Amino acid sequence: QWQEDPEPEDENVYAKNPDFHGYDSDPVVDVWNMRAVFFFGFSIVLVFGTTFVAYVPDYRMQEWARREAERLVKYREVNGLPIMESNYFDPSKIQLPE
Amino acid sequence: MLKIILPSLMLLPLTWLSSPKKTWTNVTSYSFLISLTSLTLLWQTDENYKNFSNMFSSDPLSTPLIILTAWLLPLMLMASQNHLKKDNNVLQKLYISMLISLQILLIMTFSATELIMFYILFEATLIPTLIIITRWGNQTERLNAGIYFLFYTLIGSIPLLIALILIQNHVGTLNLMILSFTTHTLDASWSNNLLWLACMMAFLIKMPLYGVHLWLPKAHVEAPIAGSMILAAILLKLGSYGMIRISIILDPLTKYMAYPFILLSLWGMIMTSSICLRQTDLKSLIAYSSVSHMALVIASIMIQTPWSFMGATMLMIAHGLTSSLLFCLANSNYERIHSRTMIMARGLQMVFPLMATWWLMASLANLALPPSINLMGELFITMSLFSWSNFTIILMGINIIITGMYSMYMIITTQRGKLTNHMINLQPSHTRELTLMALHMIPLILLTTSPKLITGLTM
Amino acid sequence: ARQWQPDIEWAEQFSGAVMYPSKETAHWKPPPWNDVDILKEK
Amino acid sequence: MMNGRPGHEPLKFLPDEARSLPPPKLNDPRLVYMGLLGYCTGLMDNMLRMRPVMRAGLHRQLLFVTSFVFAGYFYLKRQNYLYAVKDHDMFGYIKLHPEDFPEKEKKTYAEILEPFHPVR
Amino acid sequence: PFLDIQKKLGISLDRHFMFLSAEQPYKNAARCHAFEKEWIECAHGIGGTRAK
Amino acid sequence: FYVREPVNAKPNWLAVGLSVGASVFMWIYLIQTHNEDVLEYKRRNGL
Amino acid sequence: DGPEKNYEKTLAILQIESEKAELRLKEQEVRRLMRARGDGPWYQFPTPEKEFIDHSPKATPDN
Amino acid sequence: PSTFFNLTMAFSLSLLGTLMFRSHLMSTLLCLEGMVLSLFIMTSVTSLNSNSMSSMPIPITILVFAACEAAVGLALLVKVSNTYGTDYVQNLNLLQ
Amino acid sequence: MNPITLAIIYFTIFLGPVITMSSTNLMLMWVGLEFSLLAIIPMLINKKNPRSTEAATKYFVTQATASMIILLAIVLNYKQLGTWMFQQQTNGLILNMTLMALSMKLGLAPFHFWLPEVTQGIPLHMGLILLTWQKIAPLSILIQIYPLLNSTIILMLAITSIFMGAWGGLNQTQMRKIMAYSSIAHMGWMLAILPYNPSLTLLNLMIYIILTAPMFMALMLNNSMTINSISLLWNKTPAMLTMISLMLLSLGGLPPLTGFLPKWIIITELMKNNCLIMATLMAMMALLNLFFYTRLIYSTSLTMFPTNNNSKMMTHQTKTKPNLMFSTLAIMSTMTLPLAPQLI
Amino acid sequence: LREHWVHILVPAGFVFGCYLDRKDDEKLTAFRNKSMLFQRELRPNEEVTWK
Amino acid sequence: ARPEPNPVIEGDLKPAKHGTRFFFWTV
Amino acid sequence: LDLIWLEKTIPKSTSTLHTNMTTLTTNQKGLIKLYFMSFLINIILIIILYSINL
Amino acid sequence: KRFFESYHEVPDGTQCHRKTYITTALGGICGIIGSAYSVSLNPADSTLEAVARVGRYTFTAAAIGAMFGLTTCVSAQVREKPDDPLNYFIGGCAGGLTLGARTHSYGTAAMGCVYMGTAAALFKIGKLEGWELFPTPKV
Repeated sequence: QWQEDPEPEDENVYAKNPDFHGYDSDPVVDVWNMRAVFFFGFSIVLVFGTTFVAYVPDYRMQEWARREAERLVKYREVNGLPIMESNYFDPSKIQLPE
Repeated sequence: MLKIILPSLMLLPLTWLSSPKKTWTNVTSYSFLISLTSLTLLWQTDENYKNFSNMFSSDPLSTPLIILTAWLLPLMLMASQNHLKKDNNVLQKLYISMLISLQILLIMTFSATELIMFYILFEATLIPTLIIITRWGNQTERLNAGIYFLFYTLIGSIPLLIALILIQNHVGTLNLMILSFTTHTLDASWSNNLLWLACMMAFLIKMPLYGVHLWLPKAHVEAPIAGSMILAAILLKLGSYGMIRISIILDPLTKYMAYPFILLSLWGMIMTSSICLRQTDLKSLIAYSSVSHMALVIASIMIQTPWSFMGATMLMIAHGLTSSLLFCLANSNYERIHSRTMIMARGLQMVFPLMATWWLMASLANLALPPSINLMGELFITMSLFSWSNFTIILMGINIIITGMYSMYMIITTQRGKLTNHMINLQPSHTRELTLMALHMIPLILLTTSPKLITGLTM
Repeated sequence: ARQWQPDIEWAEQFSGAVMYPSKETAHWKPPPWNDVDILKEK
Repeated sequence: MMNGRPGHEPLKFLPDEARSLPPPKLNDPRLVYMGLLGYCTGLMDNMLRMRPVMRAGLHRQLLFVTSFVFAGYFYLKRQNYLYAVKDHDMFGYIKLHPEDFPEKEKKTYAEILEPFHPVR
Repeated sequence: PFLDIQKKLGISLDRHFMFLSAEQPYKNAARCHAFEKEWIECAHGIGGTRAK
Repeated sequence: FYVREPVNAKPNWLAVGLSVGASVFMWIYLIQTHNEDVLEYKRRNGL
Repeated sequence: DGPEKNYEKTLAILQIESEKAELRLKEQEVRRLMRARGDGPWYQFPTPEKEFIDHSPKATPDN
Repeated sequence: PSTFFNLTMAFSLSLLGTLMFRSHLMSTLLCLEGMVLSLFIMTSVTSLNSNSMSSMPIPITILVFAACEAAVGLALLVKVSNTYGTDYVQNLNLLQ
Repeated sequence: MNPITLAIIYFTIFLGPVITMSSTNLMLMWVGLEFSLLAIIPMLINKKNPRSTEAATKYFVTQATASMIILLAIVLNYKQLGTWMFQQQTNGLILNMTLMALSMKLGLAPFHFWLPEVTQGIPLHMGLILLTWQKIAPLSILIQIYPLLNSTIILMLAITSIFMGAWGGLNQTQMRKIMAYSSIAHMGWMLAILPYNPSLTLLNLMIYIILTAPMFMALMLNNSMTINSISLLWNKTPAMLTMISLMLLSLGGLPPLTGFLPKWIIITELMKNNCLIMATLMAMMALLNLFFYTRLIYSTSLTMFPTNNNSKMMTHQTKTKPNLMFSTLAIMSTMTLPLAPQLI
Repeated sequence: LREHWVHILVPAGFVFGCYLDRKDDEKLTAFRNKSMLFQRELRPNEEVTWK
Repeated sequence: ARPEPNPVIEGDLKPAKHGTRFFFWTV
Repeated sequence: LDLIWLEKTIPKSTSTLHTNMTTLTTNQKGLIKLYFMSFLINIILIIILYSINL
Repeated sequence: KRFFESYHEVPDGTQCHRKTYITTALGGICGIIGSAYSVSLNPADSTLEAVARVGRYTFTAAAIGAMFGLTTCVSAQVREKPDDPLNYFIGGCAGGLTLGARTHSYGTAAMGCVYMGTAAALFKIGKLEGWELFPTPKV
């Protein structure tokens, strides 16, 4: 049979480095590869990101439209106009065929 | 959008130039921040799509994804630090770069104005993916899987190439903005009935439809965890993004040219959901779960009702995150167990208490538990499908019952029951494994609080 | 265990003067590596 | 195609008429690309010849980044001309043969009845 | 032709003798010389598509 | 070091000077061409 | 900076893309016309050069 | 006139020949030459009845190039019946 | 070779195409073709192995009869127009002959049998010249006469070549013949657009030359004429594994790499001219070409084939380097796509 | 920098990214104040509505 | 009689309009 | 329907179809006479293709 | 040649006789050509053996020609639809089946039916939509 290596066993990285965090075998790289991943991962993306995303203002105008409706409904109702007239593009503008 | 992209490119120089010992942290830490710059695109105070520049644009449909594409690169690089930690220090820096190029390319594809820019970048993503699957694939069959992944996409791709060059001659520019504000109404000829199929088929292939989905089960089986995450979370959704932007033209034909696919997908949803019910390989079951939950999407991007579309946008982002979570935890069992078999490894909660909580939440996301974007998504596609024909609830009703059964079976026979007597003793959970999960679900919890951001173009 | 690198048998197929051997084609044999046929005493 | 044009310079690279066109900015993204394209050629060479990839042939690296770029300015200078000739040629014809390229006037939507296919 | 190194260099090693009406030895005109001229001074400046 | 000492024991001082010197002639011609070019372009057209 | 910047930027992007589109189509029509009509600088196929026709007086008379 | 159609068909009959080997390389190299003669005869014939003396150079350039062409052809032939003891074409089937 | 002879031959092999291109008197174009035929035959038999004599004797007979057919076309024209050169008036059969003949010298379509066999018996080096500096000459003659040739035939020879090349390649395992087959295919695309936009033929050629020349100098760096031989590339020289991977996928049309442009613009030009029947079928089987390209990829890069102990010995010794041309022609080829607009 | 220069590589990308980003804005500057919706006369001491 | 020479495109070159108008190349 | 019928029809069949083509198209004697006559056939057909579409 | 063309001139589904005759000839012509290449290369052992192969290929091809012609024409009359591409598919469907039989293989009939029919259908569409094949350069 051809020459080839005998199956390599998988080490119990938890036997040495009993504080193994799963990133690398030598301990200091381990610690500094979680102290920077929990931080940049959770501490300033899930937190600062959610802060910024929460404060995006009136996203896609849906905070503006609940007022513009209110003035339009205020204006249309008091002046007696239909609240949502039934044709939008005015019929006069349209040039129908014959 | 060149901060989500240029800083990304620069990752490649960093993976190469950096120290062998410090290469992993520089890359993962920096792309976490690359995701933070990606979050700026979400600031859309107005309706107008943000056309950054001639070639690069981001509208509600692309923005929810570009952020996911940037988000997973950190995670992908964290899930593959174990396997790929047995390499020669130049095989790693290749894998890290391959993962980096995928989101560079995918970020651009999702953020591209010209449809053929989509095609060139669209079909380029196969190069990085095929290398990830074939070069590092554990099983003897990845050469085969790679072939299936390249040909099914490629044979679909050349028809789209002919179709898009065709519309450019018919209309005069493949710019998604103009094509939208211009009159392109197909004329229900026999030929157009072919054009429509040419444009949709390439997208329908990488979005596994019931007829052509055999590539995805084979590909994710032998693919390394990072490749399986990319295929399920971003790669398959490339097909959906394409169907949303391409059906702006070919407006009249899909009214009647969709029936074939719609029925293929809804019956497909049932059969794909069901075979999950008795499949021994866990990665196999998640893959067919992915086919069925993506068969719902092609049945909403074809009914074409406002709710469908954002049902689709909700589900695609949500299922993307959930599937990876499932593929990521499947890998953690695979690495300690050393086998993909579902029957072995019974009782893990007894020995891995938390991973089981992540397993439980992932399964509840997999099935439609209600305070989740996953359910909102299906609830909406379900509604429109019902509008298309009240009978649709029967088929979209057998899928819900089956989806509950396989999702819980994965929990019941993998994470409960008596412990396996003495498989190679299962070393405790690394903190990376658990975070890689937490990083998937914490965003799933946060997005469910404010679903508006991932609602699509329609709403 | 370790990504399956191809064994001798996977390699074998690529030998032979034609990949997909035919009925009579298989009867052929690979060309000499030196590009010089043993030929004959002539 | 564009050959056979009146005045064609039978073997010249870029006729002086191309002087009229603006010169390519040396930092034009393209020339900068050619630069990177070049640096990579250099780095690749070092690699195939098994030399320290980046720390070797620092003279060659320069020859490469500076040969490719040199080539660019003078090529782009031309390709730019060729494209510019194409318009000179194209636009002119549109006029000299005006009737064939008539300025049509579309009607406003108010008049155009576009069909509505109800999604329902 | 494909690479006009002849016009450029000004040399005419291959053009002087391509048609019957070209210079004949000892100024002995060849047959048909009455027409080819009339058929190529006509098609000069007018491209083929319109020399046809 | 090397039993069979490397043919490339040290740089080819010539190969440096025609590689370095050639490139510096390229630039000084290239940058010259551009500014010279700009000028003609500017004056050829009105400005 | 504002809603103003993207609206005005998007209109500028559309004008460049609209104008590029009209020209690309006109090219295809001009190129159809000059090929068949052969009345324009493109597609001017060559015929022999009159610079070689020998107009000298030939000894042979009558030609 | 018809004279030309005989020569042209001679070239086609010689064409059918070179394209249908009969186990003799020499014979082929000999058929090939039958064409060159037919081309030489036709070129000379029309040049002569067009009184186009400026072109007579060609009838001969054709022969000069054709002769060497044949020289090369025969050296290959001699090379073959030095390696296989025959000019028979069947022998030439190693490249399969 | 007495270096003098080497010079005379090489000069002829180089004066051969150049006279063809420069001259307009077709005759002078024919002798340019004739000189190429005479110059290439000596180099082909340099080893003088029994396979070689077979190669040259085939190449010569195929080349010679085609040369005679091209001359007949010139001789016939001389009678139908006193001119020594094809004109608008030329009888259609006169031009078709020139297409068939020239498609034999270039070896396209149903005349594609000689090339794979001569590419198999000649050295890797002379293989390149036989594939790329001998295609320039005939193509020049065609490109010059494009306005007059038939759109139907070219297309048929084009499509046929694409198919034959692809199908032939799938089975082949000898590299020299895989390349011979690819060349038949690419040569097909080139002749497809000749009637419509010759300028693109000259792009689909250069790119083929800038792709094939690096690919062959790669095959010979380790002088491997077998895929099994190129598969052990990982041990003999690991770096070329990366670019060999991209160049071969570039030879096939995959989109990020430079190789897509020739197929993309040829398809754009054919659709502009309305051949959306022909273009579609060509692009589809073009995809068959990538399958055999990727099968080689598998053996050489994505999977590591087992090697021989005696290889460790070849590693020890310093590997004679690949010329610089490899790099400059590997990069300009694998990635210039971002610069396509200028290229066309 | 003791081989920590690598760090700047990515940050720097952002800066050049934003720079190149501005460049595009500078290019797409037509319609600065011609957008019907936002067509206004420059207020005192303002030469650009949006920069 | 003789035919009329094709007319002559006239003017001076101006940088091409909107640049190479190839697929999505702002150029 | 999964595995065999949906793998025998689309993915596998296309695998089989072309392999047969190459086998039939690539099983060549290597003899020159055979090959050459095929050149003869071609000339004949092309002669006709021009003739009938004169 | 005025002959073959005739097939197209009269409306489909009508004058099946001429359709079948024309279709049979084309197949047969292809048979001859195909046999020729099959005999020139991969030669036979005896002249007779090869004459047989010519016959075999010619007839098989002539058959596929006939059934295609017959099925498509008849499918049309019966269906009372002359321009429904499906007609042709049924025809191509049949043609493939004949090939399958003459090769004594159900499987071939499978691929044959689908592939062949699809092709024929596309021919119908091509004619219906005025698709141009081998087009002249009009740029």
